[PDB]
Amino acid sequence: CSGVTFQ
Amino acid sequence: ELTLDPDTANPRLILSLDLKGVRLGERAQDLPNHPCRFDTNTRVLASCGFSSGRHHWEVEVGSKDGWAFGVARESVRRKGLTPFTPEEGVWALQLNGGQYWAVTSPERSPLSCGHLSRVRVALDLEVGAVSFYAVEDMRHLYTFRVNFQERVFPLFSVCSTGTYLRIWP
Repeated sequence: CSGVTFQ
Repeated sequence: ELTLDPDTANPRLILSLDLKGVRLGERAQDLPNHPCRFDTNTRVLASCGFSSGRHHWEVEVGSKDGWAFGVARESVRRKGLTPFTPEEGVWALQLNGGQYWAVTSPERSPLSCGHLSRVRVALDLEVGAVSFYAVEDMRHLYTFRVNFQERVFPLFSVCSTGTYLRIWP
């Protein structure tokens, strides 16, 4: 769960 | 000197008082939904865009995952969840999964550049390129060669807490 989808 | 443009910033981002730094906050600020504001992706642009010439700026980077920065074409989509890819008009380096990347597509390009502290960005709108250098020795990190067809803005994105980006002048 890095959040990179929202970069 | 470059500053971050608060009217473009995703409302979850927190900008420093001097408008040089950005990190991701834990709560969405109650901000007006301007058409230029990124409403889903964790992005902010500088207030200055460039249509011609050659330009430098420097970006201090956090040591941990969560950031990407570089340039975006002005027409970069602001609304809804969008891909973070050259096709969407973003040309960027990224720290994710403990690895530095040039954000090429469909697969990112892992960089064997060693630890980064501050990066110089060189934008050339005359020839059509954006290049990244690690400032300690100006070693080349990556160059995107692009026939830019509109204004280009410095781009910053921070998608998790625990890292930051800072314009350094």
